[PDB]
Amino acid sequence: SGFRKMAFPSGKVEGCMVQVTCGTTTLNGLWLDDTVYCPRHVICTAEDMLNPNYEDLLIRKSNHSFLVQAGNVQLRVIGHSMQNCLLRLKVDTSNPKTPKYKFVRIQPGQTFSVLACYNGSPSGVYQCAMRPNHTIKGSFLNGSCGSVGFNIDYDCVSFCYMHHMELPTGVHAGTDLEGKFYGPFVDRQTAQAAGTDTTITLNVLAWLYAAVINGDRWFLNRFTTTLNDFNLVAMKYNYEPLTQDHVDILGPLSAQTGIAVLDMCAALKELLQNGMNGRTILGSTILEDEFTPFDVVRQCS
Amino acid sequence: SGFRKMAFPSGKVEGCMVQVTCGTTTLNGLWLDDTVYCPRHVICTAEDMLNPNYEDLLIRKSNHSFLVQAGNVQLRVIGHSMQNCLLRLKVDTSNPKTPKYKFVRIQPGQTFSVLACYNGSPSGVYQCAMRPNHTIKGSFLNGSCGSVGFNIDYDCVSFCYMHHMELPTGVHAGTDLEGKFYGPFVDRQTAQAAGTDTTITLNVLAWLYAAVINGDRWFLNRFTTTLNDFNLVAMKYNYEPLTQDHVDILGPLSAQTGIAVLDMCAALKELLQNGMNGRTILGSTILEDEFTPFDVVRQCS
Amino acid sequence: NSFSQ
Amino acid sequence: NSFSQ
Repeated sequence: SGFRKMAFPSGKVEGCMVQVTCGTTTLNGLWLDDTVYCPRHVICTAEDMLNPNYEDLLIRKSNHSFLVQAGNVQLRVIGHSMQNCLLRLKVDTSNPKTPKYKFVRIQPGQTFSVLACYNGSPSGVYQCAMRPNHTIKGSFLNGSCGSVGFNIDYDCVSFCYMHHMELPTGVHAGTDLEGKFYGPFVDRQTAQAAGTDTTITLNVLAWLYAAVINGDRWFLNRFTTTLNDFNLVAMKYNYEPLTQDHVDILGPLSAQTGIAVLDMCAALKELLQNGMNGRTILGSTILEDEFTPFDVVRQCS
Repeated sequence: SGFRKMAFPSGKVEGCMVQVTCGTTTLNGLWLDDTVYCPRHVICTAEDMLNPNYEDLLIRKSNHSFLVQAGNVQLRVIGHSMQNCLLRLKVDTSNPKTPKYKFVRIQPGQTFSVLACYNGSPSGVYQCAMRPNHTIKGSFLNGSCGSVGFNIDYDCVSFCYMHHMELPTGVHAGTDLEGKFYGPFVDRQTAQAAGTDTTITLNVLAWLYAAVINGDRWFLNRFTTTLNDFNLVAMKYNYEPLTQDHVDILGPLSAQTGIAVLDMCAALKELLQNGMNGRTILGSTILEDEFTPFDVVRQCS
Repeated sequence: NSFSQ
Repeated sequence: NSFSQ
């Protein structure tokens, strides 16, 4: 047993990290077949921020300008276009170590692993969730840009995140691998706030189903509640509303522990009402929204 | 900024995992040069537990008996000896992907990454600490045995853990890569308990130095205390005593934030006394002992 | 009691 | 305000 936040093994991705430099800016980049992806924001300096035009700044750039390091070695740039917030840079070589893979846009609620790099080499890997307010809680220092997010499904790597910037709140913002940002954010330096966030109610519920399956059981109660009665409370405490699709998903978890979802919700309703009078649920003293029902399945049984 | 529990990138280790089978038992194993290490407990069946003699059970085993899979492929066994709790199995090939590396015995308090495998392939990676009572809190399902613990120092992989068994408490026990178990444990199936644990006081302090450096600051206070006065309290609340070597270590962290250790301790003393009247320190609502001063350095600045 | 895994 | 990283 046991239950820890777990990140996919970073191996297959490690071999896709490269370093990119353009003037007084160095950030990481991702190298798939003969392509290298990274945040367009590389090609700016720190007066360009305020108000950069990217189409403009890019039309005065040569492949001469782009220094690509894969370890000691270096790669020539050939083509180079732009996808929303990302440069697609053609290079003289397809990556020996390019794996099977796709580009999916994850949805708020789903989770992914993050491989955090500096200067085109990785230094750390951690699991986190794609927040409902569209940002994420990462550990990211300057030079972190280019670092990617991702899942694994059998053998194929589902790519879903590339890190671009940190916000005034200390949270981070970035984009899928098509260049389209997650959330209402843009490459400029402007007045920009993380809109107030909420809690991933689907998740906390997957998380309680862990506790139970692991053997912890004190939070439950004889009651039930309608769905509509549950939400009324869930709103007050700043949680997402639970919908029927949610309730479907929890299907197999109620089927494994034999606990009706709407019962679980009664328990959660009760948990919100009362707190824990100080006590542990599966280690924590707070309610843990960063586990998918799906991750409680991979990891429990 | 931001601050998450981070695990070393698992890449270099991924390429050392193999599967081992001996009769009705399959567990993972670690393949360095022409060698493969794993828990001797592979060669038992589930009446051998009660009371196995390993020297005995092993003298009736051929390399015929040992099925080693590296993906689809398979490896012949040639030699095979035993080191305390581990079999060293010579094989027909040195691993193409064997990296620089060493075998260190970590000490209670230090932390490491864990790559969790099943059937000789990895499925997850997570960071945890080597508890003072000598076990660890992992997520481990049957077939997890063989999974390794480790750090990285520049380029060399410091190996320090191989998982052997889960305890009645749900915690896990294992051994360094010389075969010597961490803690007072043995391969048998006997009445065996995780001795009551304590909190890594050196760590919680590294952890507060995070909060501060990240910008969180509410826990501090004008006071100070002797060292001896601090411990008297720390004991009551079940924490390890803080020694001078501890206080030295925190040196550069007091030097970065400019907060005297013995001050920090006053704050902690106060934190124990009062709780938080419910509030966050760097995310948590409890005091977080699984960060080295050293990991708060890698990760913060 | 125990669990050899 | 912001931090392009």
